[PDB]
Amino acid sequence: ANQFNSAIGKIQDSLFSTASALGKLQDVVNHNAQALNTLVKQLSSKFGAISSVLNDILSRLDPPEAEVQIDRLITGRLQSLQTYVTQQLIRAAEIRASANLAATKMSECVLGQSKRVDFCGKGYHLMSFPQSAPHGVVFLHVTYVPAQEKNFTTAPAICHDGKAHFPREGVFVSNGTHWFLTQRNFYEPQIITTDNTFVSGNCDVVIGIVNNTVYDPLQLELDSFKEELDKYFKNHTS
Amino acid sequence: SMTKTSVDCTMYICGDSTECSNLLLQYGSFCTQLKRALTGIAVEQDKNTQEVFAQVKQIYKTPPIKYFGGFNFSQILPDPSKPSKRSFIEDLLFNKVTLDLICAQKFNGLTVLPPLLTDEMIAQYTSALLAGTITSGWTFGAGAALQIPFAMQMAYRFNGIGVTQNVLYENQKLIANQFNSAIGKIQDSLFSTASALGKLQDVVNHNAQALNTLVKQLSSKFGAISSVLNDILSRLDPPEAEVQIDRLITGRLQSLQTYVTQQLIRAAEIRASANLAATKMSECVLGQSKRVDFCGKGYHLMSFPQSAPHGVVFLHVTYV
Amino acid sequence: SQSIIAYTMSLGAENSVAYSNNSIAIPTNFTISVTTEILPV
Ligand SMILES: *[C@@H]1O[C@H](CO[C@@H]2O[C@@H](C)[C@@H](O)[C@@H](O)[C@@H]2O)[C@@H](O[C@@H]2O[C@H](CO)[C@@H](O)[C@H](O)[C@H]2NC(C)=O)[C@H](O)[C@H]1NC(C)=O
Ligand SMILES: *[C@@H]1O[C@H](CO)[C@@H](O[C@@H]2O[C@H](CO)[C@@H](O)[C@H](O)[C@H]2NC(C)=O)[C@H](O)[C@H]1NC(C)=O
Ligand SMILES: *[C@@H]1O[C@H](CO)[C@@H](O[C@@H]2O[C@H](CO)[C@@H](O)[C@H](O)[C@H]2NC(C)=O)[C@H](O)[C@H]1NC(C)=O
Ligand SMILES: *[C@@H]1O[C@H](CO)[C@@H](O[C@@H]2O[C@H](CO)[C@@H](O)[C@H](O)[C@H]2NC(C)=O)[C@H](O)[C@H]1NC(C)=O
Ligand SMILES: *[C@@H]1O[C@H](CO)[C@@H](O)[C@H](O)[C@H]1NC(C)=O
Ligand SMILES: *[C@@H]1O[C@H](CO)[C@@H](O)[C@H](O)[C@H]1NC(C)=O
Repeated sequence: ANQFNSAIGKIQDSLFSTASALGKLQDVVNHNAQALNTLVKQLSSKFGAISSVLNDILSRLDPPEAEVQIDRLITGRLQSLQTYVTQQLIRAAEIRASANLAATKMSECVLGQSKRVDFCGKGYHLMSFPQSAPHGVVFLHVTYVPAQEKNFTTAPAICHDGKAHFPREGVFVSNGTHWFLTQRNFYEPQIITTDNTFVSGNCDVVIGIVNNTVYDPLQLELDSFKEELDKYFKNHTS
Repeated sequence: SMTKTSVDCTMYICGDSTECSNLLLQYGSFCTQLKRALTGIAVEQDKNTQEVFAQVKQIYKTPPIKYFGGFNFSQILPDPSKPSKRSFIEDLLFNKVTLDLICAQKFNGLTVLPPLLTDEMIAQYTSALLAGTITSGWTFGAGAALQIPFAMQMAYRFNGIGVTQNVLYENQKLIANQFNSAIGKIQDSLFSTASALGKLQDVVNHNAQALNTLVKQLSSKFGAISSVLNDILSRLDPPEAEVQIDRLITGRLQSLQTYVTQQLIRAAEIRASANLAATKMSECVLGQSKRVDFCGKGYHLMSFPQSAPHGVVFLHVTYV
Repeated sequence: SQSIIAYTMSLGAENSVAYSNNSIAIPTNFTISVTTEILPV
């Protein structure tokens, strides 16, 4: 909880200080404004006519002579409009791709937990939270990152009684003297036992199999119970 | 990625002609737009490469001893006895896919910008991804790289596809031999069976065709007396010359606009392809994918990247 | 005094994973990381 609170408190700084992203939304706004400005600035080009103002041409010429200038202006402005609309269509295709990606991220990072690597942030995705931004969305991805790794000796299998034992879920580790079974993403060593291992074949197949003791809880419990039974017997029989 | 190009309107349309440039000023900011679009395309190409390949925090190296449980990675590991430490497969790819027409294009305002990452840096990135994925598994993609023996990593992956790891440990030599046979057949089936590897060549061919057509449209009169600006300027007074100059300006403006629009559409397609390649690098190379047919046909075990001219090659190792 | 300099790109730090026949690195801690992804809609 404390680590999450620290990270969510650093978000309010790193969102606007480290930059990186948040330039995509501003870039969208700037591209739209640039397109509109260029479209309305193309109205000042004569395109070969005597003037760029329709009222001027209409006032300074008879219709037969005016149509030539009017047609030059029509051709230029038609071209400008066509260019604007084509660029808008290409940009809208790009934005639709981005919005489809954002919808998939909302479905798979916010509404669930994702196993896809780096889809919902760097690390093992825990959850995600949405925030709305001008013309877009922001995903706060909460992920799990392993921190303090340590060396261990490891074996693929353990040989105990001429049988090979494999971890049910985990790895065999050794600090140098003893062998434990640990989960692969967090060092929580446990005694190797018939409960957390399964037997498959003999020890002559696996390359790298090591000798160690696999403890049977049934046998140990039976021996401990038989010790108490022997004490209870000797209480009155002997 | 695809080739970054830069076009000079004044040189392409009114090459070193002052009268034509003064007439071209009357069409507004069409060339500011064309230049801006091309610059966006080029910056996007560099972005595409960066997103696909710069996916490793560090440049991981394999240890000097190249034993990985019996597996033959030599044909995909870097070759230090070379100027660029490209692998065997990477060098085969770069030799098969190969990038006067070029001089003539360069002679009228049409230049080609070099990519920001050289082939040596792309090869370095691919080598770092390979070393990370074979010396640490999928741990380097989610934090610091944690070393693990390759057989035990393969047992992890067998567990990930639903097979118990004793099946790998008791068939380790057979699995290694099958992998070595398949990775040895890759060097033939990559250039003999064809199928793909035509996409990169198609990209190169489309770019070259676009540039050739753009520079060949300079020979069209578009209704003028001649297609050479110097000829028109030498054979006519200015008042009579402006008509031919304007016909040529209109035709060449149209050709440039068509080139830039086609480039924008193609760059959109290539950006989609590069986003797909980046997702494949994240989910097939940096981890093990449960998505069906995303990382090859079969139950995905692992994947290995190789760099190719203007693209990437994924060797998907799957269980069938 | 500051000045404009040119250089070759560094692709990142140089790391050699201590791969061995029987060595494994296991994490003993963890970090909760909240990252941000901005997407135009
Ligand atoms: C793993 O153990 C086997 C079997 O040895 C038995 O179990 C041991 C735990 C210990 O209690 C031994 O005294 C037991 O005999 C080892 O195989 C033995 O290898 C030695 C040396 O080559 C040989 O003289 C014995 O005859 C072998 N015993 C059998 C039953 O084949 C094996 O070497 C041990 N593995 C490792 C990696 O040391
Ligand atoms: C890991 O173990 C393998 C064998 O299981 C070692 O490979 C052998 O190395 C020795 C010298 O160290 C050579 O004489 C053998 O020919 C090698 N065998 C094979 C099959 O290649 C390997 O050196 C060990 N160490 C590391 C760091 O991988
Ligand atoms: C790993 O692969 C390489 C190449 O695929 C093998 O090297 C070949 O070895 C044979 C047998 O000596 C030679 O005839 C070939 O010329 C070698 N090829 C090359 C390209 O050098 C290598 O033997 C394999 N390693 C193992 C341990 O099997
Ligand atoms: C796991 O990591 C956490 C986070 O770094 C460690 O908690 C820190 O412990 C130090 C030493 O007591 C304190 O000064 C810090 O304030 C703690 N941080 C937080 C956020 O509480 C923790 O000790 C680590 N666990 C182990 C076993 O090493
Ligand atoms: C694991 O061992 C290698 C070899 O000594 C060492 O370089 C590396 O730092 C170790 N890793 C940790 C986390 O201690
Ligand atoms: C390995 O861990 C066990 C469990 O605490 C301990 O008894 C043993 O001494 C440890 N070995 C070393 C070398 O620290």
